[PDB]
Amino acid sequence: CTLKSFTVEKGIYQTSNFRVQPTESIVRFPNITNLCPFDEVFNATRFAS
Amino acid sequence: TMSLGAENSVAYSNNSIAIPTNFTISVTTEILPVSMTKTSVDCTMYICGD
Ligand SMILES: *[C@@H]1O[C@H](CO)[C@@H](O[C@@H]2O[C@H](CO)[C@@H](O)[C@H](O)[C@H]2NC(C)=O)[C@H](O)[C@H]1NC(C)=O
Ligand SMILES: *[C@@H]1O[C@H](CO)[C@@H](O[C@@H]2O[C@H](CO)[C@@H](O)[C@H](O)[C@H]2NC(C)=O)[C@H](O)[C@H]1NC(C)=O
Ligand SMILES: *[C@@H]1O[C@H](CO)[C@@H](O)[C@H](O)[C@H]1NC(C)=O
Repeated sequence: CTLKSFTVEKGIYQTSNFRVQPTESIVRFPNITNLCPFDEVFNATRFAS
Repeated sequence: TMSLGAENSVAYSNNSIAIPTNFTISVTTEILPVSMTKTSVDCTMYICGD
């Protein structure tokens, strides 16, 4: 497939690169959880000029 | 201004020759590169990583 031929001559050929694949996904985020005050900004009665 | 060499005037005349009466066995070094570092680059990993 690499040489694009069905007949391969004698020699050494670089074909691909072996790489080990990941096994599982780990997400690390800060443990602290506080509901963010988007209500104060977006639902306010009065805005500034 | 760099000097090209020491100035030597050869005593040329039409009927005189200079013949060596002795010799020096001189060993000199000549350094020649032959090969380089053989490098292979993973094109996909270099451009894209993981
Ligand atoms: C051969 O003879 C010539 C002159 O007869 C020599 O040349 C002189 O060498 C002296 C020494 O350096 C210089 O100061 C002079 O100016 C030279 N003269 C000329 C006309 O060039 C030469 O050195 C002699 N060769 C040897 C091997 O003794
Ligand atoms: C040619 O040159 C060599 C040196 O390049 C001379 O050898 C020297 O000879 C003296 C006395 O004969 C010694 O004291 C030195 O130790 C020798 N030097 C070496 C390196 O061996 C030699 O005699 C010269 N020959 C002529 C005919 O002039
Ligand atoms: C947004 O504001 C209105 C009155 O200004 C209030 O009735 C409503 O409950 C608020 N909603 C939130 C999600 O804070």
